[PDB]
Amino acid sequence: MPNIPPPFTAPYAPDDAEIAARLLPASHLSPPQEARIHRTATRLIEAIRKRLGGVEDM
Amino acid sequence: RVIQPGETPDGTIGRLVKRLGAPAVRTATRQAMRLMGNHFVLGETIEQALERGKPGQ
Repeated sequence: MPNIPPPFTAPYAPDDAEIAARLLPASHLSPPQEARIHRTATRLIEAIRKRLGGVEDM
Repeated sequence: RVIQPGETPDGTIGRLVKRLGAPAVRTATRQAMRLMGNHFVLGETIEQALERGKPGQ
């Protein structure tokens, strides 16, 4: 029911700093969020570093 | 003993675990075991080493 959007036409190459100015604050996470992330990610990498692998290994 | 979780990784092994992860350290330890078992003739006493390194050959 809403309108079909106009043809896509966002600016091609805007300034990185202006984008970083919005992305940096918004990426903030509480200590318990970061702690879960840290643990999950550490476990995944430990598993990665444990087969016969990939192109990268070759 | 009983190992409590969340232990700060210290020592040569702890620092190794923080760097490579516990699974790689286990894998590195098993390789060290093949090296120690194949390339050294060892015992608590010389009699045990010598018995171990025996081959009428």
